This record gives sequence, structure tokens and C-alpha cells, in this order.
Amino acid sequence: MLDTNMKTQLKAYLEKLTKPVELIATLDDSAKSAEIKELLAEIAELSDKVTFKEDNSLPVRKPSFLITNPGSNQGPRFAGSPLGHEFTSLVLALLWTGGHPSKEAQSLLEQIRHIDGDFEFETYYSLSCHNCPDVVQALNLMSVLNPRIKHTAIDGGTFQNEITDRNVMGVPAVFVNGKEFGQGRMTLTEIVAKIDTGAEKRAAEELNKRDAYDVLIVGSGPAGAAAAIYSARKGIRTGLMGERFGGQILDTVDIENYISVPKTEGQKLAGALKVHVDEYDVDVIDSQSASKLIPAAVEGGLHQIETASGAVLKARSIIVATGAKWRNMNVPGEDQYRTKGVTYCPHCDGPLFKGKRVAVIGGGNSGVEAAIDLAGIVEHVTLLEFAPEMKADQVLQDKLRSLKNVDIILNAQTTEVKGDGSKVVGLEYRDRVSGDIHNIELAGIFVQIGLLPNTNWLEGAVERNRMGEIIIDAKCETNVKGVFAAGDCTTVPYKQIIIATGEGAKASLSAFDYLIRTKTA
Amino acid sequence: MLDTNMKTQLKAYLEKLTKPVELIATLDDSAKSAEIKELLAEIAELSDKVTFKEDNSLPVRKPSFLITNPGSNQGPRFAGSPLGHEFTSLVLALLWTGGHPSKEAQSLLEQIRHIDGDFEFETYYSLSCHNCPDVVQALNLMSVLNPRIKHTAIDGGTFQNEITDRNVMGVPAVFVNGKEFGQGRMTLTEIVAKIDTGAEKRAAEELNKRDAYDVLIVGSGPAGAAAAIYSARKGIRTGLMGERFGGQILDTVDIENYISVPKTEGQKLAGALKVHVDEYDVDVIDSQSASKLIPAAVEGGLHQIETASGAVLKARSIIVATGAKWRNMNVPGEDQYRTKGVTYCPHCDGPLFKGKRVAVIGGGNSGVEAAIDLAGIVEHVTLLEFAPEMKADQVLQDKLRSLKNVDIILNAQTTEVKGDGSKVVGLEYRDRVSGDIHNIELAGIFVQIGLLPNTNWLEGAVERNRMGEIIIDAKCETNVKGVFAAGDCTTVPYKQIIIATGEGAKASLSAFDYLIRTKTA
Ligand SMILES: Cc1cc2nc3c(=O)[nH]c(=O)nc-3n(C[C@H](O)[C@H](O)[C@H](O)COP(=O)(O)OP(=O)(O)OC[C@H]3O[C@@H](n4cnc5c(N)ncnc54)[C@H](O)[C@@H]3O)c2cc1C
Ligand SMILES: Cc1cc2nc3c(=O)[nH]c(=O)nc-3n(C[C@H](O)[C@H](O)[C@H](O)COP(=O)(O)OP(=O)(O)OC[C@H]3O[C@@H](n4cnc5c(N)ncnc54)[C@H](O)[C@@H]3O)c2cc1C
Repeated sequence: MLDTNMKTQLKAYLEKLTKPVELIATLDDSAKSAEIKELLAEIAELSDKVTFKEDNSLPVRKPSFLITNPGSNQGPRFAGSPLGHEFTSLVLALLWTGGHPSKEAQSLLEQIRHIDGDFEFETYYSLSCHNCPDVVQALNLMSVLNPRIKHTAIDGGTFQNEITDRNVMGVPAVFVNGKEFGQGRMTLTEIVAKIDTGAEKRAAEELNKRDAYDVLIVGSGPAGAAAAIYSARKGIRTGLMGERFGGQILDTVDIENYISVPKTEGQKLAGALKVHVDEYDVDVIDSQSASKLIPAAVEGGLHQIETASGAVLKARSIIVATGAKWRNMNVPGEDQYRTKGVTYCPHCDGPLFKGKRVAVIGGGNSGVEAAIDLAGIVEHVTLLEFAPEMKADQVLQDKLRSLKNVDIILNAQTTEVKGDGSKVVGLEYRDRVSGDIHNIELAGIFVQIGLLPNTNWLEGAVERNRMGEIIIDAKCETNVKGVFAAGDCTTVPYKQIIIATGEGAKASLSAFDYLIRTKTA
Repeated sequence: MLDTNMKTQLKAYLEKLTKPVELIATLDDSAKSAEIKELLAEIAELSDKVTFKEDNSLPVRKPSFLITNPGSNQGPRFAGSPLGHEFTSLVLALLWTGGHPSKEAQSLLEQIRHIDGDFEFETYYSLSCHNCPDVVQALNLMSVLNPRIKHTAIDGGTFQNEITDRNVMGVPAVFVNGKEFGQGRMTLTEIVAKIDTGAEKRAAEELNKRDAYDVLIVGSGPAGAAAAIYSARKGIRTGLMGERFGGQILDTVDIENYISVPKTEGQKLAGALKVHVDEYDVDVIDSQSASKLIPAAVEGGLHQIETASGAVLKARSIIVATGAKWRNMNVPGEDQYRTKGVTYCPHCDGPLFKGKRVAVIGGGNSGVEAAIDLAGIVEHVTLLEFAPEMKADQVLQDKLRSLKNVDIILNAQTTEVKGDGSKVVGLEYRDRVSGDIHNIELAGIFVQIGLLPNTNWLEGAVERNRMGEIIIDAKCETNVKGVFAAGDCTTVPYKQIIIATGEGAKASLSAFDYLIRTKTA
């Protein structure tokens, strides 16, 4: 029941068919079936691409027909008349099956193809209905895009039995796997929204779709945060990736040497840093770990960062600010009395133990210097050295032995940190030689065993010194063009917040100068 | 009228005389005069050092006598009986004249000697008076210490005429140069306090009396302030000398890139810095200028700083943080529109001119980079170069010429900054070749002519690069052992507050390590 206008329009659209289409009907002896049979034969006459076949054995509605390709069973099924306002739905279904492209967003299309489970759709419409087409067309497009999705468009006029049995009052009305799905002017996008039930392991996939950065900062402590702020103020595309925004200052309490701020808290300062970063256009990526650096193969190319999560980020320039881990005694009492007698920084907490007795753990330059420093502030210092001798420079060793409020203990290994429920009161150690245990009364324990820069993931890529520190010049340049580094992970002689932030700022401006000089050529 | 006990005590005290004393009396024929004459002859009998002379011509009180040395007229004069409670005053006056030392503080003594004007003292006492001696003795000691001070101690019992005429109701009562001076238990110190009327040019003299410092920081901007804080926390003797606490941040307003602080003011930040410095034991010296560095002649010796005011400070270690001056256009309108369109920092104020038109002054690397930077943020940039060509690197020159919102003007000299009463609206410049004047409409003027590190006063002492920047290594060490430098005055590639403060911190810890290694040996 096509008129001359419909037939001519179909001649035109079916010329855009690049693949053969087949129309497989399943029919009874009713007038409705004769109407569909006449229709399909008329559509087959308008193109040598379209073919009308019949199979009245199949267990489907009668009349109905499948729009598919030769040697296939994938495609949309019309049940009843696909004419009226559904005529464009019919035409579109032929084109799509025929290899003509969809007008939908390309991303949305791939989401249909890569879909998890089986869904059997069926929509109830009428020929008079104005809204039904968009729904039918949308679902039709899904069945064409992947065979796991099936769709059968029911004409209510033909199948009055179903719309009256299956209690639908309005059209369009959609069903899935038996269950009711929804009604009304559904878009394609919102149907794909309800159908996809996916959660985890998506973050990595979100990161590969990410565009290349002008600068990508790896690590989000004070150094990375400062670099991010200085970078985003130049208006360049700035990404700040880290494991845990805040870095080492998150697990500290009282900070009294961030210049211009007599006393703040670690958590508060980490929060302030975030606020300041968020003032500018900075793509902040949290809970991710750089696992590898792949340096660019050409000047003016892109460095790449691989994540433990499987993603790969890319950038014109990189700033490594991954900081360090400060080595622990690894003994009972240690964790419980951190910020509360157990400390890892003589520069930070030294002033707090005036008149108190303390221990330093470690007999290297760090430890021995620390003891000498503290010895001028505190009542008494005891240095515990694991080995039979201190590794520190001889000048420092001599200086420490010439102090009247200092005990050196060699072959000493800490076994326990002792407190009173809220604060340190003493220390337990083992003589490694005799095996004996001894106790020391004290208020503070300064752990100076060593620093482990978080840089082993860069082995081979950028040059490091013999301590794992990333080697840098005054401009924070590494041996790799367009890779910079800032803060504790680098060769900076001292490890502090105010120092780290300055370096972060330095590395940002050095990265920016690098970009200026590499964009034109 | 000495008894046996007085005479024997005098034999003993007059043996401590190292210089000859003379007692010159001026007498009449009264009983009082015979009493004094008998006294002086009895005192002369008790020592071959003491001599009794008489001169009744002199125009002084009668009886009275001067305690002096041969061939001199300097000394205290007693008028009437120096016996009773004034006997120790008499003895003390002889000892002092005789070369026996004072029991007074040595500093206080030199203050008497080095005193400005002429003062003629005279004290009224009685023999019964308990308090009078300390006053008399004090003033006596002054007349002995310098001849410009004169003192005459009047016995009220002998000279009833004066205490009744000159209306004194109580003793002791002191007079100066005719005028009344004061009464009661005056100390020496409080008399010297009222007598000295000195004000200016004392600060320099206060600085030489100052003890040597562990570390002396020269310059009191962000860098010096941070160094001072880090130093004073180690508990060492820390001095912070500068011309004007606050440095360059005092003459700025909005600061938005001090990390962890989204927006502060220069004056506020300078104040915060002061508060933080004052939390620790830091000798802050303001309004002074280092004019010269004299490096120590030995390892473990002392560096010295000379001031323009004439003082010399000394220290085991030095940190130079004198910053820089940012060169001006030197034109009308410039001063008036600073912080208000005229700026000297692309990193600081670049973000403020989104959508605005700006000029950069200077065609060196700083200027050209600045233009390239701003060109990405602002509507339009115009670079004015004084010379016929830009000095900048060719890569940068090419990059700037390849930008669509940029004008380069050569042979251009700024003549006027134009505003509307509160903000910049344009610029006036001269073509150096044709002499013509031209106007440019704009909102911002970024002056990038050059930096002048405040370091010329160090020529010869510490090595500088070809830009006047103090050369330093990652530890902020100069070529002179125990001299460090931090901030804009050094070779740090970038000049910013957060950068400067980090360096200040670095230099402090490097200075401290230097001290540890130089004290024992
Ligand atoms: C308990 C404690 C108290 C302290 N108190 C003070 C104090 O009072 N004053 C002071 O000045 N200093 C103090 N410090 C030192 C100060 O915290 C550090 O010097 C400073 O935080 C270093 O900044 P940073 O950004 O260079 O490194 P970090 O702070 O260590 O930050 C580096 C960040 O990068 C992340 N990261 C590491 N590896 C990767 C990777 N592969 N991929 C992605 N991200 C990664 C880390 O998880 C971390 O979040 C203290 C340190 C500790 C441990
Ligand atoms: C107008 C303006 C705005 C700025 N805005 C910003 C901003 O928003 N953000 C930012 O990060 N940076 C900004 N800066 C830069 C920043 O102020 C400097 O980088 C920083 O102040 C340098 O610190 P400094 O201690 O090393 O030097 P300075 O700040 O210059 O301090 C050095 C001090 O030493 C004194 N001194 C000099 N010679 C002697 C001597 N012979 N004896 C004794 N004392 C001496 C000086 O008078 C001064 O007080 C701005 C600069 C200017 C000029």
C-alpha cells in the first residue's frame, strides 16, 4: 500500500545500498498477510539488492518479516504494517542493513557493539502515532549493530490481541526479556543508559580517551601541586596525576616551618593546596600510579606515562614529583606513636623536645648530623647504630663523640617503641651480638635510617644518582629533553615542604620555557 | 677629729695608693678651718703618698679643700667636714685619685669619660645623713673620671648660710650649673642617665658592641626571612639584617601564587613573615645596608660585614639574600600606575589581563618569552624594543613573529604611561630614528628591561656571573667557604616568592651543616 511518492523515494534510497538486503516473511492466510506479502514484493521490485523470501514455518508472529543480509538472521523484525509514520523507520532499517551509515554519534555507536548481555526487545506502536518512530528506529539500529540485541516492532492495529491482553494503554511501549521496559519518547542515548550496568575498571579506560597534555605532573604532593598551579596559570593544558593528593603532609599533624604560617596542620595544608589547585584549570587525577615512562622518539613529540591500572597518558612535557618514603624501624609501637613521639624529621620536630631525652636511629650522615643538631636543643641524645660502626663521615663522628649529653650505642637494633597510651616514654632494643635486650627512657625517637625516592619505576628512562634521586640541574632538567623533576624524589639536598613547593614552581617554569622553544620548532 | 680606728683604717687603705695625692686647702681663721687643717695634716702623716698644701687666695668656699694629683686641678672638693658618715666618701675619693679602681661596671665608667659638656656639681649634706654618701661618692667619681665634670660637696653644718639661703629642706640635695638638679637617694647610673642628651648615630655603635653570630643573613625579604626562621629553629645565634623587612613584596598588592594561599596582599604577607620570624630568637636589624664583605682569613674564623652606617658585624657564616631591583622605564605615569596596570612580572600578573591588550617593554629573552606567554592569555601583545633589533635568541624571535595577535616595534622608546586617574589606558613612545611620537591603547604594561641584583657591593669577595647574579650550587654555596646566598640575587633561574623562600630554607640548612663541620675542626 505504497503510493507513487513512497515508491519513488524508495528507488532513490535503495540506490545507496552497498550490501544485499533480504526480507524474510513468515505469514498466514489472512488479509493482513497478503498486504505484507504485496508490500515486500513491491519493495523487491525497486532494487536488485533487495530480495523477498518466505518461511512460514518459523515460530514468530504472523504476519511478520525480518530485515537482514544473506546467510544471516541478525536484524529487526516488523510485525504488522510498517507503513504510516513508520515508513521512514522501514526505510532507515533497510539502509542500515544495506550498509548505509547511521547519523548517530560515532562514540555512541561503538558502545552498542561492545555491550554485555542478551536483550530481546519488542515495541508496540500504531501507524497514527507521531512519536513511535524514533523509538522503533533507535531499537532497530541496535539489532543491526550487534546480534545479541534483538528487536520486534509490533503494529497494534494488526495485533489487537496483544495490546489488549498485554495491558498497554499508550504507544510507544517497550518490553525487554518479557519484563516491561518503559513508554514514551525515549531517545537512543537514554535507552543505552538503562541497558548498561557497568561500574569498575572504567577509570583506566577514561584515561586513554584523554587528550595529550602540555604538561603532565606525576605525583601530587606539595611539589606537584605547586607545579600544577604555576602551569595552569600560563593557560596551558595541565594534568596532575598522583596516588594520593597531599603527599607526605597528609600523615603529619603540626607544621611550624611553612614560611609565613606560624602553625598549621598537615590535613589542613593538604586541603588548602587542593583549593589553590582547583582555582585554575587543572585536570586532577587521583588514585593512579605511574608504572613506566616512555620518552618521546623525537624532539617535539610526546612522552608517555603508563599506569598500573593499564592506562597510558601522553604529554609534550613531564614533571616527576613522586617524592619519597622515609624508612621505618618496622617494630611494634611505631605506627601507634607517630606524630606522638615517633618522628622522621629533625628539622621539623627538633624544637618540640627542649629539655627532653631523645633517640636517633641511624648512624649515617643524616643520623649523626641529626644527633649533633638535637644535642644543642634537648637534654640528652642517644644514637643507635645497627652496625658495629657508624657509616657517617669521620668529622661528624668525632664531633658527636665530643658532646657531653650524647650516648652512642653500636650493634643496636630497635625492637619496640613504648608509650603510655598517648605518648612515647621509652624504647626497647637488642644487642645484635649478645642478644640481650635493653630499655631506654625517652620522649622522642627520630628515625634517620634512610630515604627511598619513589623512582625505581624510572630505571632506564631518566638518570638517577647512587641514592635513587633523580639528577637535576638548577632548572630541574633531567637527562631527557622535556622531562623535569621536583621535590624529594630529586637530588635536592634537603627535603622540606617549602623547599619542595619552590622546586615545583621552578620545574613548571622550566617546562613552560621548553614548550615555547619546541612548538614552532 | 679622727679617732684611732679611723686613723688605722686610713693607714691600710692609703697603702693601696699607686699615685701621689695632694690635698689643697683654702682656709680662713675660723675654728672650722683649724679643724680641717688639723684633719688634712693628720691624713698627710699616714702616708708618704699624701701631701697637704695650702692656698688661701683661691676663690672657693672657706674652709674647703681639693683632692687631686701633683700638677693638676682636677678632682672633688669638700667644703666643711668630710667626717661622720662621709668618712668613707673621703677615703674612696683618696683611693680613686690615688689610682685605686672603681667597683662600678666597666661600661658605665667609660660612659663618664666620653661625655659631652661641662657640668658643675655641688651637693649639700650633713654628717648625720645616712643616704648622702652614695650620692657624694658617685659625683666624686665623675670628677675624677673626667675634668669637664666638677663637684663640690657642701657640709650643711659648716655652711648654714647656704642651706638656709639656697632653700634646701632636705639632704642630699644636688645642683648643676646653678640650676637645681634633684634630691634623695640617686644612683650613679640614673645621674648619668639625666646628664646624657644623645640621640642619633648611636645605632651603628650599638652594632659593634654586638656579639658574633652563628649565622648572619644579609637582606630581609622572603629569602632572608625563611633562612632566619630555619636557622633560629636550630637554636643557633641568628641575626637578620636588612634595609627594609619585607623586600619586594612590600610594594606589591595582589599575590595569587604563594602556594597554599589563593590570594593575599604584599603588605599582609610581609607582616606574616615578620610574625613568623619573631616566633623564634632572631636578632632583627632593620634600616641597615651591607657595604662590604670581608671573608675570614682562616677556616673556623669569622666573616665580617661592614655597614654604610660605619658599623661592622661578624659571623661564623653568612647568607646573602639581598634580592634585586627590577629596571624601570623611567617615564611619567610609571610610578603612579604601578600595581594598577604597570607591572614587572609576567608570571605574577599575566592571568589578570585575559581579553585585554598589553605591551611588553624589552626585546631580550625575558621580554620575548613574556610576549609569547601573554600572547596565549590576552587579546593582543605589542613588544617595544629600544634597539634596531631584538637581543633574544633566534628561536624565540621566530616564535613571536609567527603569532597572529602580536606587534613588534623596534627603535621604540617609551615616553609616557597613560591612565584615567586609577588605571592604565595607553602608552606613549618615541621612534628613536624619526623622532615621531605614537600612542598605543592598552590595559597592561609589562616592563621586562632587566634585573639588577643588589650585589655590586660584593665585587671581589664572591664570584658572580655575567649578570651580577651570585653563583651558587644546589646547596646555595658560593666560592667562599661559609658564605651562602639565596633568592633573586643568586643564579636561581626564576625569581618568585615561593622560589625565594625555598632557597632561603636551603641556604639555612647548608649553613648549619657548615657549622657542624667547622666547630670541632
Ligand atoms: C611525618 C612527616 C612529617 C613531616 N613534617 C614536615 C614539616 O613539619 N615541615 C616540612 O617542611 N617538611 C615536613 N616533612 C617533609 C615533607 O612532607 C616533604 O619534604 C614533602 O611533602 C615532599 O613533597 P614532594 O611533593 O616532593 O613529595 P611527597 O610529599 O612525598 O609527594 C609525592 C606524591 O607522589 C605520589 N607518588 C609516588 N609515587 C608515585 C607514582 N609512581 N605515581 C604517582 N604518584 C606517585 C606519592 O604517593 C605522594 O602523594 C614531613 C615528612 C613526614 C614523613
Ligand atoms: C611589584 C612586584 C610584584 C611581584 N609580585 C609577585 C607575585 O605576585 N608573586 C611572586 O611569586 N613574586 C612576585 N614578585 C617577585 C618577588 O617579590 C621576588 O622574587 C622576591 O621578593 C625575592 O625575594 P628575595 O628575598 O630573594 O629578594 P627581595 O624581595 O628583593 O629582598 C631583598 C631585601 O634585601 C634588601 N637589601 C638589598 N641590598 C641590601 C644590602 N646591601 N644590605 C642589606 N639589605 C639589602 C632589599 O632592600 C630587600 O629588602 C614581585 C616583584 C615585584 C617587584
